[PDB]
Amino acid sequence: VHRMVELMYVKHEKRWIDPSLKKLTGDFIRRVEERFTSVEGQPSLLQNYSDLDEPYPAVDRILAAYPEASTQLINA
Amino acid sequence: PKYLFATLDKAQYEAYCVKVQARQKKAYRFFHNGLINNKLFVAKDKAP
Repeated sequence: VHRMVELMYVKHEKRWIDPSLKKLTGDFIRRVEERFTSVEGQPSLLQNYSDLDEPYPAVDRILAAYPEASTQLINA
Repeated sequence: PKYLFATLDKAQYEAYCVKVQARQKKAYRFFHNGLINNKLFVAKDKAP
């Protein structure tokens, strides 16, 4: 999730190379969410992609609510 | 297991503890790669 942001959002200009690529990074995030939730009902911490506008600030917050997401590698 | 580890030093034990978790990540990668692609078993052809 971090490397996606690094390579599609230019820090010193505060812009995504294209809204679509923001959506991309956003979607995979959602995915990582689902991978690590195991009860129904809990909503997403990324309810609107508006959040990824200033990404690096808010991304860390979402990645935070899913501890293990920093512990284990991508499921094949 | 704890009782074996009580033979060492926090030195050794905590150095082994790092090797272990590196393995667990190769093992984790393998298992998921193998479940999907049907290769939890790799038959060896040539000897070493």
